[PDB]
Amino acid sequence: PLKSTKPIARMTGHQKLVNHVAFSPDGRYIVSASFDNSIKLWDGRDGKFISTFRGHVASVYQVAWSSDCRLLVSCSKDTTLKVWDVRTRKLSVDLPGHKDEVYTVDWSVDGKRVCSGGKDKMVRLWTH
RNA sequence: AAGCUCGUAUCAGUUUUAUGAGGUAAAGCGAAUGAUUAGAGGUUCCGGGGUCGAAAUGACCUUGACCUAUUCUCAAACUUU
Repeated sequence: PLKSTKPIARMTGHQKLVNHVAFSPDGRYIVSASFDNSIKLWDGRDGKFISTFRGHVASVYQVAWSSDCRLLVSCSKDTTLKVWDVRTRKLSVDLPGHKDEVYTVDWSVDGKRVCSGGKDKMVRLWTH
């Protein structure tokens, strides 16, 4: 917006709705959570399509990036949280535990913990 | 309208006894019908067509069907039961 009204690019490719989009803290890359059972990676500057993170069986509600800017955590309908190493684009860790859907995810400023909450109503905090 | 043959002689707009018959409710498309959905990324002697080497399995694209990786799981009135 500062540079211009024209959009840099339009990013198409998702099968279903984009519920949430997030730039990394450095702003280099974007991971976006989509309903299509994938969270998609895009180059933040140009808007080009890097790849799909398949692994989710169901809609992905939100994404939140780590303070360290290496990873993104998502919470999905499939009732798991997935931390993905974005750089490698490989699934770093799958963290099951919720009985029901996980609506919200957040990654702490210090980087130490990830918090989650959702349909199950219980908070689960995850640590290194 | 016009006849024949008989007698304790034909039953019931109201009440109890639930044995048969049926194709309206449910389900499926994994051998029957339909609105069996919507995309991207590859591989080319020789699946089928051009340009450029007199040539030799010298090399490089585009335009249609697949595979791998996803989504929906097909309206109650099509049929049978």
